[PDB]
Amino acid sequence: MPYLLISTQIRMEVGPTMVGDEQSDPELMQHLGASKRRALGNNFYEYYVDDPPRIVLDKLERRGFRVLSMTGVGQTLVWCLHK
Amino acid sequence: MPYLLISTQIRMEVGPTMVGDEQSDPELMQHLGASKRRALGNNFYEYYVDDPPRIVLDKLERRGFRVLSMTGVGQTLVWCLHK
Amino acid sequence: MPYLLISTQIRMEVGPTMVGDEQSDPELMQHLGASKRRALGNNFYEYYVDDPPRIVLDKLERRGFRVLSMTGVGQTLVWCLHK
Amino acid sequence: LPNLAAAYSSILSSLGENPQRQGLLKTPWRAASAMQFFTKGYQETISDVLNDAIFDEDHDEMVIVKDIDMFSMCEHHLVPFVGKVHIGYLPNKQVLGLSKLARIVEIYSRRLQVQERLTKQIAVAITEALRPAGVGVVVEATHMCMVMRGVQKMNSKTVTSTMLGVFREDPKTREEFLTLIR
Amino acid sequence: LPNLAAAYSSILSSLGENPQRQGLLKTPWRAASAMQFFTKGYQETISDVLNDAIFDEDHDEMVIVKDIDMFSMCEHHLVPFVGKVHIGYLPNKQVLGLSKLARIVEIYSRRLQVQERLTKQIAVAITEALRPAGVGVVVEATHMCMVMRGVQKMNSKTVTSTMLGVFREDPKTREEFLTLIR
Amino acid sequence: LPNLAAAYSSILSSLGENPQRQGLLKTPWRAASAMQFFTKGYQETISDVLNDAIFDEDHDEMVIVKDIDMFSMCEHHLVPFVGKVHIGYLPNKQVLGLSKLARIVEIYSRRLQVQERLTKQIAVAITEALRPAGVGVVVEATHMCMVMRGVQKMNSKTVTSTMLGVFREDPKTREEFLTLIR
Amino acid sequence: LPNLAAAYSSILSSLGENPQRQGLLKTPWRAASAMQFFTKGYQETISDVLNDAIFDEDHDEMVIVKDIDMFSMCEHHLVPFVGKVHIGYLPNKQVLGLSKLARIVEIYSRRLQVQERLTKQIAVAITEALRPAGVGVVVEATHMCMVMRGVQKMNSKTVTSTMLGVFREDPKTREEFLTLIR
Amino acid sequence: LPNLAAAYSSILSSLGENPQRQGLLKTPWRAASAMQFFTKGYQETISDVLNDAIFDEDHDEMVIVKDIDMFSMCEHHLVPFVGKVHIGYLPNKQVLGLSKLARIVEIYSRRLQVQERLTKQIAVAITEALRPAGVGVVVEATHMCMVMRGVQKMNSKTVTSTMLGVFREDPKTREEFLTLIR
Amino acid sequence: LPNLAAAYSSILSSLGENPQRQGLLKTPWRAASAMQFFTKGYQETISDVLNDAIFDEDHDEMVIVKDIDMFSMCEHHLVPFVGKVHIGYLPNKQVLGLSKLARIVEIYSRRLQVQERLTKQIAVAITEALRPAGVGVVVEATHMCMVMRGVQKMNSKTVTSTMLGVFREDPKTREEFLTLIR
Amino acid sequence: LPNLAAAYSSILSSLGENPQRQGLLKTPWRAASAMQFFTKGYQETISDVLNDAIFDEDHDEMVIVKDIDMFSMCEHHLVPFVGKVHIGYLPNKQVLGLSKLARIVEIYSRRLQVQERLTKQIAVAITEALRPAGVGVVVEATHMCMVMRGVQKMNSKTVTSTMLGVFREDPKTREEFLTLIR
Amino acid sequence: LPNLAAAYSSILSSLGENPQRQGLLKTPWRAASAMQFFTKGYQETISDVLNDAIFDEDHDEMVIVKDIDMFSMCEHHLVPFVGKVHIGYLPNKQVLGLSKLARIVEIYSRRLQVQERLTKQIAVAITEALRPAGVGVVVEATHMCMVMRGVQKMNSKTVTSTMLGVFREDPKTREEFLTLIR
Ligand SMILES: Nc1nc2c([nH]c(=O)n2[C@@H]2O[C@H](COP(=O)(O)OP(=O)(O)OP(=O)(O)O)[C@@H](O)[C@H]2O)c(=O)[nH]1
Ligand SMILES: Nc1nc2c([nH]c(=O)n2[C@@H]2O[C@H](COP(=O)(O)OP(=O)(O)OP(=O)(O)O)[C@@H](O)[C@H]2O)c(=O)[nH]1
Ligand SMILES: Nc1nc2c([nH]c(=O)n2[C@@H]2O[C@H](COP(=O)(O)OP(=O)(O)OP(=O)(O)O)[C@@H](O)[C@H]2O)c(=O)[nH]1
Ligand SMILES: Nc1nc2c([nH]c(=O)n2[C@@H]2O[C@H](COP(=O)(O)OP(=O)(O)OP(=O)(O)O)[C@@H](O)[C@H]2O)c(=O)[nH]1
Ligand SMILES: Nc1nc2c([nH]c(=O)n2[C@@H]2O[C@H](COP(=O)(O)OP(=O)(O)OP(=O)(O)O)[C@@H](O)[C@H]2O)c(=O)[nH]1
Ligand SMILES: Nc1nc2c([nH]c(=O)n2[C@@H]2O[C@H](COP(=O)(O)OP(=O)(O)OP(=O)(O)O)[C@@H](O)[C@H]2O)c(=O)[nH]1
Ligand SMILES: Nc1nc2c([nH]c(=O)n2[C@@H]2O[C@H](COP(=O)(O)OP(=O)(O)OP(=O)(O)O)[C@@H](O)[C@H]2O)c(=O)[nH]1
Ligand SMILES: Nc1nc2c([nH]c(=O)n2[C@@H]2O[C@H](COP(=O)(O)OP(=O)(O)OP(=O)(O)O)[C@@H](O)[C@H]2O)c(=O)[nH]1
Ligand SMILES: [Zn+2]
Ligand SMILES: [Zn+2]
Ligand SMILES: [Zn+2]
Ligand SMILES: [Zn+2]
Ligand SMILES: [Zn+2]
Ligand SMILES: [Zn+2]
Ligand SMILES: [Zn+2]
Ligand SMILES: [Zn+2]
Repeated sequence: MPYLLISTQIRMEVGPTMVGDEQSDPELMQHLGASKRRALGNNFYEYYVDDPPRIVLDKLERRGFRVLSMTGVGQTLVWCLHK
Repeated sequence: MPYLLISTQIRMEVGPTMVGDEQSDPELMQHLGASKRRALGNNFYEYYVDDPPRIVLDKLERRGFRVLSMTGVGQTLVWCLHK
Repeated sequence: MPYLLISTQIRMEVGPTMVGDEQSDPELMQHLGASKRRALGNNFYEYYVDDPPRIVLDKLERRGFRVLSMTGVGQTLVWCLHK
Repeated sequence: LPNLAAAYSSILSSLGENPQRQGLLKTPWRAASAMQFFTKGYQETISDVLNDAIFDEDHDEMVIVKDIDMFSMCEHHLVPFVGKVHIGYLPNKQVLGLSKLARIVEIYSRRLQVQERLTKQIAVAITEALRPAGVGVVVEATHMCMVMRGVQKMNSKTVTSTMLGVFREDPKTREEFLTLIR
Repeated sequence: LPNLAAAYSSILSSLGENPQRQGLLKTPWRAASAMQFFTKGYQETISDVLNDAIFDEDHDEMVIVKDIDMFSMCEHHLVPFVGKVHIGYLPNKQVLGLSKLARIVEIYSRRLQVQERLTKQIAVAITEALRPAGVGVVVEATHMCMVMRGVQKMNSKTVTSTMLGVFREDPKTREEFLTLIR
Repeated sequence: LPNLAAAYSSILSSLGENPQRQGLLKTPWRAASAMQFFTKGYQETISDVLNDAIFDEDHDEMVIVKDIDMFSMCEHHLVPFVGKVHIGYLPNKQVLGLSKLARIVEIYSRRLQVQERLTKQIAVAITEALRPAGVGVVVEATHMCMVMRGVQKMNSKTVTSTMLGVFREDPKTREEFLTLIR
Repeated sequence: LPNLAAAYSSILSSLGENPQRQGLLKTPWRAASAMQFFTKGYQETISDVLNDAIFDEDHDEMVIVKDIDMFSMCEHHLVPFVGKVHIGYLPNKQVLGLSKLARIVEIYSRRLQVQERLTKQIAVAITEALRPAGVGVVVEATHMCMVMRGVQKMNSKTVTSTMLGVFREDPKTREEFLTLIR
Repeated sequence: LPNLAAAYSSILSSLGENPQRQGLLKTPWRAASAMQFFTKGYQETISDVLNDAIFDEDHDEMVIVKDIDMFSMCEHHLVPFVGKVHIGYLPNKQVLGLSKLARIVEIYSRRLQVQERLTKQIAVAITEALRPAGVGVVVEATHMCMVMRGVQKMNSKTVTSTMLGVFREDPKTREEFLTLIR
Repeated sequence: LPNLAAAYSSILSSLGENPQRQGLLKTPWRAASAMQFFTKGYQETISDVLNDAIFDEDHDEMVIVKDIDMFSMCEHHLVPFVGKVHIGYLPNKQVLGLSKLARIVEIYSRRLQVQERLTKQIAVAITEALRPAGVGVVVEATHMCMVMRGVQKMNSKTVTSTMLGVFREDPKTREEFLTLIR
Repeated sequence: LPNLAAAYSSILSSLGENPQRQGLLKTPWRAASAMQFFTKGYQETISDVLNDAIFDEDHDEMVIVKDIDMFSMCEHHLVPFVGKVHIGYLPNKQVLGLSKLARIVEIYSRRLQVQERLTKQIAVAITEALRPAGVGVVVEATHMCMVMRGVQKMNSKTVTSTMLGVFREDPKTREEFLTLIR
Repeated sequence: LPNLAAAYSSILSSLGENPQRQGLLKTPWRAASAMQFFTKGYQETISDVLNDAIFDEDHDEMVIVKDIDMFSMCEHHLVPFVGKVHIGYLPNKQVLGLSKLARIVEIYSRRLQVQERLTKQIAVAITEALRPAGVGVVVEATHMCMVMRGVQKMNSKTVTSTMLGVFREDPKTREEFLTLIR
């Protein structure tokens, strides 16, 4: 799985950071220290780390990912990483 | 720490500019001339410079950072810099 | 000064275009034909050209600038140019 | 009931009343039966109430049921608070009947409650019944333990508000719910 | 108070609750002190309350004090009823202060009452204090033992009305009282 | 004024304040000049105010001037009460100007008053000025010494009402005044 | 109190009154006790008032307490201003009781205040008590030092508004608070 | 018109203005033509206006024409006052058209008036036109020479009221007119 | 004043009046003094009015002063227009007093104005006084030169609106100002 | 209908229109069928409409049918007037059905009418149908030949009122009809 | 006019009337002159109406003129529809007078219209007059060809809405226009 998508809400200087969905890599989320949850009303699972999103981008570079692009949609800021 | 995130609000021709969070480089914020504060109600610290964001991008190039991408989310404009 | 920031409001087929702030290059704004103003209530000066933003990007390429990225924040569309 | 009927009998003797006069003869037996009406929600269950009234239809657009009247009993001071409940949901190929949305509220408001807990329990009970795309609940209420006794703000009115599903994720879905209820 | 604090403790055990959880620990001791606030009118007396505030002045024209808020406890079901009290009088060379007219109401509404009895006791307490030419009392109220439980008429609102003196004898004196309160 | 300016200076020291901070420097000299605005009615006189504006005309029909705003200072607690004044009269071949009816009120409300006394003094001041066939005065008011402090009835509003001349003798003349002001 | 009772005695002599008449005998001793009611907030403290009423619960949704009535004393002219306070917060696994939100206001409004300072102090007192995710405060008020005296705009009404936490950072969280209070 | 056009030209020079700027060039000639619109009632006559529109019919029951808008110029301060006119009459085998009742008002309000005189002249003009059994006229108005300048009571609104014929003699005929206009 | 007193004397002779009757004797001298009240704003200055009432405080949140009543004179037809002014600002470590915001309006509305020019001059006068982060001004008004004369639209009401600073640049700052004034 | 269809065809040519464009092709045939709807009351008769719905019952108490909507055509200008009809009667051992009271109005309002004649014809048609003890009719209406064209009073609204039987003889029977319709 | 006077004469004969009675004698000549008032907009022109009243000023902020009353004639059924017009524009260094905005409407509403066409023609007439940055037009109306005849929905009210310029391109410019008109 070469592509990877992380996002964060209201401010970028604080977590939590979304790092993956149902079909993500279980070893990679274990290296990032991710926990798994389902918010009420949602039909899907999601992984999250409590680190600020700058620290997660420094972890994911050591594994081999490079930031393609960044977007802001809504009140969310999304980074798209390619290996 | 290769990645770095700066942002500015309502207009881009005037400061102040956010330059970092709790775990940023203390020598790099000292070269930029940053001050540290916590706004009331927030649970986190942040660094800021009072310069317009074009002047901060000319400082950060002399240290070795290159602008990957820029986004606008909300009323904030975010630059993502990689060394 | 390698970096440069231009923006335009409600439509991209018509001006005026913002081209700089207080500390910009006086020869470069003179080549672009810029005028200087301060809107009431603002604490800062700004330069503007009345040309549509496609014509300004064709001027700034002949001087040596290349478009890094483009963003839309609010009702404003921002181009970031690097020399 | 005879344990409650003796339990209000010790209250009337404790306040300096006389339980022997004509007004206070049936007062132990009428007030105790009104305390089992106000807490009769515990013996009710979601499955017994919905009564197989979940209808299959391709209508995936918003349904708002406003001005539902609740009447609850506070559990710190045992003094009532009354108000209105506003419920809206996005059905996902299954529509619930409009009476069972107002009969769910009767289960959870007829208990000893706290308004923050009362708001959340209706929205979770609608989620587990239908599996919809999103639920919203707004509850307005006036607390008689703030109007009568204590601070005596006769005009105060606490509002609480729970959004689940795509009422929480989508901001253009919550701005429509808050407009039609007006 | 410790007899009332034990008296609500047998109610909480009788409804199927658990008195051990965090919401219901101080509930016997907070609700029992709120039942002595709602019936604290018995220890008050007219002479101690008026505080020598009866003023001598030649003003023999009508004085109406409207929108006084009362908050009483019914004595059949022990469930509150709230409302507004409208009082008007014709002073006979002695004017009473406007606060003591609203502090008389606090004596008689903070009891276990019935609205027909509550209306008459205010008007007799004003007659014995001032000896005026006439007293009128109108009390509007909503009974929670008709809204919450029983018949469930959420909009019903009983009005009672006592006229004494020349509000009863003169019909042109009662038609002015009923107009200015509007 | 310097005796009042020293007189609020001993109040600020008595409440535990500090008169040296920036908010409380000009507070003795600004509040004392506002206490001479609230009691400036004593230096005014009816003859100096009417200014020969009494007009001769054969109009013997009713004239009502409603919604006049008064702002008075109570004289038991020295705390304001505000309200509206409704004045009506039957001119007897002499009409008074509509501004001087509202400038009479400024004389008697800008004093230390009691609302029963305040009602009667306007109606006697209009009687002695015009000699009309009848005067009516209705004053509504909210007493901040009943809303803020003491009993804390935020909605209460005392109405007083003086009728002189043929507003008192004729009942069909008082039922018209009470209708047009609505 | 006897220093204040002498301090209003020099005011009554300074305005041209007579302190010997029946209306102004107890006026030094009744008005001075009403000036210690209006500034009794200084002896109160946040820790003594909250009374261990902070409840642990997983409800992270918005809680708005609207129409809280305040009654403050201005500190430039010593003349009251009254109004309504609207408070909303996002609890972070700890809910505060609805009476203590309205009893915090009684601490800071019962002082000599300025409305810009009064708005900020409530929102900081709620932040330090709960550590919530965000606080909002809206205060409407009518200044009697603009209505009675000075400019005499009887309809003017200043609104101030403080947002902290994620009411300031998130714009979709402030647009919900401003809608439910309506 | 050229005498009025020179007459506002000396006003503009007297207030410290400059009549040479773009706003005040046509101001002498536009304001003077608006002063002949506001006083154009003098050239109109009752006989020329009624236009033979008096209809013969056996309808002897009450006819009320409410909410007629007038716009008059005061004659003490030359500053407008605006309001509503309520007219009712009992036709005596001759009904007047509903437009001519509102076109009579345009004759007498478009003059320099005083509201007591303005009320009486409409009712006498209807009496001399129809010879009816009774006429009633109620005029509400707000005087800008009391709101803008002088006393500055922005809410005050004087009502005057003329009754002729059997509206004056019969009290059951005046109590019906005052009810249907509401 | 004697030049204006002669200047309305030529108006009264030009309309076909008689200046010799009792109503029109003091009309040249009373109306001319009311035209110097309506244009007395020219002799006032911002520095003399603010009176060193700019207070230093760390409150950087929104301050809205609504329902300020203005009363202006149009300068095309010399006929009044009245309305309400809504002003809001974001103070930048300096708060202005709430009376001086309403006393700025009295300077610029008491002139011969045009509503588009009247809106802009208040917002520039607040900018030069405080240097705030943003100013907003909304002015509603009814033009008597559209209601009385000309087109005769009695219900029309023009609104104008000036935003400066970050009320113009930020759209989430203008959507809050437009909500609290409602 | 073809004579009316040609009769609006000469109107469209006379105003300077073009009857050949797409909007005005079916305009002669659609407007002429709407003029036979507005005057279809002539072919209806009281006996054919009542349909033997007069019910025998011992109820001799008042029956009021309020807010009946009428829509009539004036017969001077051929321009509509719309309004509300209020009918009340005292049945004399024969009750009429509530639909036939509103279907009588459709007979007489769907004609070319004058409002004084329209009021009287309903009350006489109810008298001849039931023989009751008394009939009352109140008709409110807005005339578009006073709002659109002519005087242009957009707010005016003429009320007419017919009382027959013991609504005319007894004054305590007419004061009840005028109260319940409110 | 004599061709229209004969054209309503064939209508009155066609409905079964009698044109010889007193009500229908001047009905051909009064109704035909009212049909030339309702369609008198055709002889008016934009250049003749604006009358050189376009004023040069640096005010580039929003100007809204609300509650303009229109009164139009439908062109399918020749039956009126009435309503309100809301117009707002952004002037580009040229302000139009507030009367000429309401006198433009009189040109286009006094025709045979369709509401979709009526909305667009006002906004194009304002664009060609001023060249502004943006125009908005909202027209509410009640169609008497839906209330009286046909479907008979007495409460229905069609709204149409045209936005040009930067009211169409910018969404933050249209959300301000829709808020101030409320
Ligand atoms: N969504 C929707 N539900 C409707 C409509 N009309 C209508 O009766 N219902 C629902 O139809 C359901 C039928 O309920 P049911 O089969 O359990 O039997 P029931 O009548 O005895 O229930 P009840 O006690 O609530 O009246 C009710 O719950 C009611 O909410 C409608 O137009 N839309
Ligand atoms: N009739 C009348 N009474 C007034 C006026 N203003 C005013 O304070 N009063 C009365 O003055 C009385 C003075 O009461 P008091 O001598 O017993 O002492 P107090 O202030 O401590 O009583 P409190 O607890 O009711 O405030 C109050 O009861 C109040 O009703 C007024 O304008 N008219
Ligand atoms: N009854 C009546 N009085 C009127 C009318 N219009 C009008 O200005 N007045 C009165 O005319 C009087 C003229 O007052 P004045 O000769 O003492 O002089 P003034 O204008 O300086 O008095 P001010 O200070 O009250 O304005 C005012 O008191 C005002 O009430 C009106 O239509 N009816
Ligand atoms: N959030 C919330 N709080 C509630 C509810 N009902 C209820 O009484 N409370 C709070 O329960 C708290 C219990 O207060 P406490 O233990 O300090 O004792 P208390 O009754 O003597 O306080 P009091 O003087 O405010 O009445 C009150 O502060 C009140 O706000 C409810 O439904 N929701
Ligand atoms: N009482 C009564 N009068 C009516 C009705 N309908 C109606 O048009 N009228 C009157 O009919 C009269 C006819 O007036 P007219 O013969 O002088 O001619 P006109 O239309 O040119 O007058 P205008 O300028 O007032 O419109 C109008 O004055 C109007 O008041 C109605 O239902 N009842
Ligand atoms: N922001 C704010 N200003 C206040 C409050 N209370 C209060 O009196 N002020 C202001 O305090 C200022 C004090 O004015 P000042 O020193 O010039 O003297 P002043 O009273 O004679 O002025 P005045 O003629 O306007 O009454 C007033 O302008 C008033 O607006 C408040 O709570 N907040
Ligand atoms: N007084 C009275 N009349 C009633 C009641 N309910 C009710 O339907 N009616 C009347 O019963 C009558 C029955 O009318 P009908 O025998 O002529 O037949 P219908 O239904 O076809 O008439 P329709 O066209 O008016 O509906 C109606 O005219 C209606 O007014 C009621 O409670 N009281
Ligand atoms: N924008 C604006 N226009 C104004 C104001 N006051 C005022 O009279 N006007 C305009 O001034 C214009 C002057 O019109 P004009 O020179 O054509 O002459 P006029 O008075 O005879 O026109 P009229 O028939 O509309 O009254 C009017 O159209 C009116 O809209 C104002 O405060 N703002
Ligand atoms: Zn409680
Ligand atoms: Zn009961
Ligand atoms: Zn008092
Ligand atoms: Zn003050
Ligand atoms: Zn006047
Ligand atoms: Zn004008
Ligand atoms: Zn007509
Ligand atoms: Zn049609």
